[PDB]
Amino acid sequence: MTDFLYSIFGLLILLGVLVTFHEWGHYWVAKKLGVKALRFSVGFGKPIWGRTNKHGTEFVIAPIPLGGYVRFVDEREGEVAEADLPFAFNRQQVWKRILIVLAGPMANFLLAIVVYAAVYMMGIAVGKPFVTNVLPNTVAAQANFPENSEILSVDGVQVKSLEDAIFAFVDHIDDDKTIKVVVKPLNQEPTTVVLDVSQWQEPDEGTIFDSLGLGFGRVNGEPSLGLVAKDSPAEKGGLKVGDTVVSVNGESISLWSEFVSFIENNPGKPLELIVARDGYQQPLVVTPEANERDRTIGYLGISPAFQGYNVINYGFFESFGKGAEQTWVMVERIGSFLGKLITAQAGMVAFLLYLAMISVNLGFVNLLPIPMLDGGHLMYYLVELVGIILVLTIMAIALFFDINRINQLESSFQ
Ligand SMILES: CNC(=O)[C@H](Cc1ccccc1)NC(=O)[C@H](CC(C)C)[C@H](CSc1cccs1)C(=O)NO
Ligand SMILES: [Zn+2]
Repeated sequence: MTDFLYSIFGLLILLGVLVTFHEWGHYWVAKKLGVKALRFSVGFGKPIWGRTNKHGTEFVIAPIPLGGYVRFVDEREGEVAEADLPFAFNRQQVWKRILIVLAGPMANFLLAIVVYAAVYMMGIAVGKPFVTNVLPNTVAAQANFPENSEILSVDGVQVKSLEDAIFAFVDHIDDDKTIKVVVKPLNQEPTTVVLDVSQWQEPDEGTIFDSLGLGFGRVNGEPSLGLVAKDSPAEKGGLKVGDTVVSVNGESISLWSEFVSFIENNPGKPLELIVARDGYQQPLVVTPEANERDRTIGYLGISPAFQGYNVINYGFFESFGKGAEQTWVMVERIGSFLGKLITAQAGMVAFLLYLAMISVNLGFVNLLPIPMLDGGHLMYYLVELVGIILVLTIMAIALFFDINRINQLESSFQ
């Protein structure tokens, strides 16, 4: 029953964070400009939390966080004496109101940045760039590319995912004559393969990998077990962690794929195998079980030894830049979605990605010209109507980059 409890708790956390940070961007742009706010309400329904600070702002929280507001001072909405008169929203300049109404929608964006900057720093799980099929009679076939191996790097440029591999390939195809690929076969030390890409020009229609002959797929390896679950057919059959299956039903195997082939295709029927346990060839008998999602598939309850995924660690400002990139990508995605009108992760990381995506979506939808919205006001001021610093900032950051590389050459031989 924790399903509903947990999903509702997560949804409330997400909505509360988003609305609170939108209204907090509003209130912060108000406070850092002299425009004193009046009320800071978050959510819909019956207020439960109401606090007044030093000035007089009334922070109010509500249980239904489908939208909030920050009310300021208007001569039609209220009236304050000369004590706080030049701090009213309508009395202020029309120039400050542009930054005031833009505080919220940008804030969401900023939030996404941070959130993305938080997930690229810690790490993220991606699929290994694993070649499983070498096409006959292609460029990778002339080089005798190792069928079944994990791509480590292309032209020295290290790759830790599939998109990295395709980018490193596309970038260096028509830039020089050949391409060196560092790749690791199974049970072997890493080795380099040279691809002659001089004669081949471009294929107007076709996968850029099939043009070279690189078929990708699942990661493979030895039939060694890394995990065995409790109350699993493997545990009852005597399979242990560290066992290497040598043969199944007389037929010797050499890959995890053959073992899963024997497992999935024979549910409920016992398989007599021989495994290499601690340098000892030992016979076992295990009976696969009918899978829960598909009784056609046989289920044994084992996980392979070899590592399947990769984790990408990023620094500080590199992660900030990647987060800005992903936020802009989300912006373009929701833009195309609106134009239509007219990946296994590791825990809460997926929830943070969903939070950032929904933040981008909210900052985009509330920045459109609609009746009562921030974008409505930004359009209201748009169709109603410095550089020294602009150059000095780029000058300063260029000097910083140069000095940082100077220190990098020394403080940071064959
Ligand atoms: C999910 N709710 C929304 O997206 C609505 C507008 C809307 C409703 C339905 C469908 C599409 C859009 N936006 C807001 O609530 C803004 C705050 C959000 C960004 C946290 C809010 C708009 S003002 C008011 C809305 C309701 C009473 S007062 C704002 O800008 N405060 O500074
Ligand atoms: Zn707003």
